Amino acid sequence: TTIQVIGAGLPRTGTNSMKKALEIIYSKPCYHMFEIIFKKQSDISIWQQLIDETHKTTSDKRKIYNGLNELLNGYIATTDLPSCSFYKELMTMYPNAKVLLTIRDKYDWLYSLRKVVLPKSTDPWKLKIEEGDQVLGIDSNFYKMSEDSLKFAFQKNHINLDDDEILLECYDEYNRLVQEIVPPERLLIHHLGDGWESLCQFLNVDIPNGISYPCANSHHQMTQLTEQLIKHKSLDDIIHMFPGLI
Ligand SMILES: Nc1ncnc2c1ncn2[C@@H]1O[C@H](COP(=O)(O)O)[C@@H](OP(=O)(O)O)[C@H]1O
Repeated sequence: TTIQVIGAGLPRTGTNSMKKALEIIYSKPCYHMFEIIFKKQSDISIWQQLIDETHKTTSDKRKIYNGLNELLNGYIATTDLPSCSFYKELMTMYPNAKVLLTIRDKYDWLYSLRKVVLPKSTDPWKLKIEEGDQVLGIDSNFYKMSEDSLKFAFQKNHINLDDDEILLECYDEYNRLVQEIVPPERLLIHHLGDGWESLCQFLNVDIPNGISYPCANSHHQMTQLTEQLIKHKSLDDIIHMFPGLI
């Protein structure tokens, strides 16, 4: 099994739903941030090494190609951070892989990002996220890798992550750049709510009969999850409250 589909869309653009969508179409695993968090946290350090490699004056691109290949082995596809930030490299490694850009209203995206992935440094909620994630064994290593992958995406060394205006403009710039770099035939722009049709057409498959297009990982669902991890201090004790999430 090798990479058939590259997810270039940013966090909070429906990437988990897209992961579950492709897992239905291909009947093979798709990589995602949640793969790291819930199954393979050992991958965090690997991604960090690759991200840090990009910041060198002369980056070892074969080091990155090889590391990407080891991480994504046995996966048919990948979405969300940190793999989205490497969509250029992935396209090179897998010249036949198609590219998906999941996208949405820029204002709804920033709000989602703030609530789940990248709170302002002075937001009390940020402390709650960290507290809840500690139950999962997630700490500063994940947050740094996560933030670093996002800055690599936005191609910024020094950037003020607490400035909403910068984030909003980076978002537009990132999405524009994807469309510019990826040949049209090799790219599908999938807006939230688009469902099965364009995706299945683009991958030359039938629409999966009797199965609804996944709708997972809402920020309301994420807030509840953080709150329940704090309250019960155990994932397994509470997982039955979050079907279809992992
Ligand atoms: N089928 C669908 N239709 C509409 N929105 C969807 C969707 N699937 C996922 N989403 C939204 O996409 C976001 C999750 O993105 P990701 O999986 O990359 O983290 C969430 O946004 P909100 O936080 O606004 O609820 C989630 O609600």
